[PDB]
Amino acid sequence: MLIKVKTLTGKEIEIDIEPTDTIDRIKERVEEKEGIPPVQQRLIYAGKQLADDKTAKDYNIEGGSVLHLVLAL
Ligand SMILES: [Zn+2]
Ligand SMILES: [Zn+2]
Repeated sequence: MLIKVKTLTGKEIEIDIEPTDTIDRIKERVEEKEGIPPVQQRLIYAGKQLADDKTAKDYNIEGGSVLHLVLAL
């Protein structure tokens, strides 16, 4: 399922993920496309920061969902 990750500079990154990916795996797919290290990414969805060890499925993320990226390190 394809999701959008919006940054503070207004960039909108399309990332195709698996519903079974952990949020840390999502950060890694973000790193493969854009080069931003996973350790510096805070991803927000449903008004809260997502935990690395939970799955997209755990947050009920769906096709077309928009996550927000804040840089943090
Ligand atoms: Zn997909
Ligand atoms: Zn927004």
